[PDB]
Amino acid sequence: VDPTHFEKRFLKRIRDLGEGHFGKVELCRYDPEGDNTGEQVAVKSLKPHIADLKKEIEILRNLYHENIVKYKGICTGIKLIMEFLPSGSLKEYLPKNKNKINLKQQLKYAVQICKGMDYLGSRQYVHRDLAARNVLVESEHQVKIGDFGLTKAIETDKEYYTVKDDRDSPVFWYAPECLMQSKFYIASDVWSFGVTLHELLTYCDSDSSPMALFLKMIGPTHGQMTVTRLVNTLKEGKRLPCPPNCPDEVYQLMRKCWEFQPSNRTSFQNLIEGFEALLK
Ligand SMILES: COc1cc2[nH]ncc2cc1-c1[nH]ncc1NC(=O)c1cnn2cccnc12
Repeated sequence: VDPTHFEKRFLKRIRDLGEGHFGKVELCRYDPEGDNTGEQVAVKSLKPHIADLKKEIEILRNLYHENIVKYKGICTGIKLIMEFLPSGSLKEYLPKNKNKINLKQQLKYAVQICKGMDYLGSRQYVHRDLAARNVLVESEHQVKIGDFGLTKAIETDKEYYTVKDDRDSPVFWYAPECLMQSKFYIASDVWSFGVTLHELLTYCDSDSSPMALFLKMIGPTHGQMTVTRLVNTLKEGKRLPCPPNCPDEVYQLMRKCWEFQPSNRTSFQNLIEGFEALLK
């Protein structure tokens, strides 16, 4: 018996956790005894991309970090089995838990996301989808990167992966090089982290989301010209505003994520040092 091979007949669906465009995550109980005593697991499957899910499974199987969701196995068509984190995504958790989470805890979550991302970068991978909706809450003290659906390998001595299909792109979290040439560097993930940090600091408020704020900056009636207008505004040096009640020193670290050139752009190691200095 392979402990990473889950039989479909014992995988009992409890409820949906969330869904994207092509995939969904469900809470299941892996119950081989048939008495509802088995382990609860999160199960990722595609909506009725198969090649892309198989590649994602192999990436997650080889990632081992305290701030990266734990791979548990597969159910072979294929389903990805992972550990279940009851508090859900940061996007759902933060609006309901503002009383429990203060600035100090937000900065500790920030460090933890940087550590998981720095580990991913060390394994030569680029995430391409770093947003609060992809960060999971293990407890009020810990977060983990919880999805690798768009993750791609960066070639040795190369700075980037060349994206062919831009159709599932979160453009309001994307660096200018991603928008203009679909060039994905580890530096492009640092840009997206800065956007995720803005979300975390606003408690993932929908009205102050990166999409809502950029649309107010560029105008919301540009239709197919929207990304072009977003590129123009970023070239002008305009950036997302400072979250209410966010100290200028934290906003300054955020601004360093948004240096136009993917060179004036810092590393995750550099950001960790910044946040730790603010925590002491
Ligand atoms: C990262 O969250 C998601 C990832 C996705 N991919 N496709 C759909 C999709 C949906 C979610 C999602 N949207 N709202 C909550 C969640 N996820 C969880 O509650 C969850 C708990 N443990 N767990 C383990 C692995 C992945 N997800 C989880």
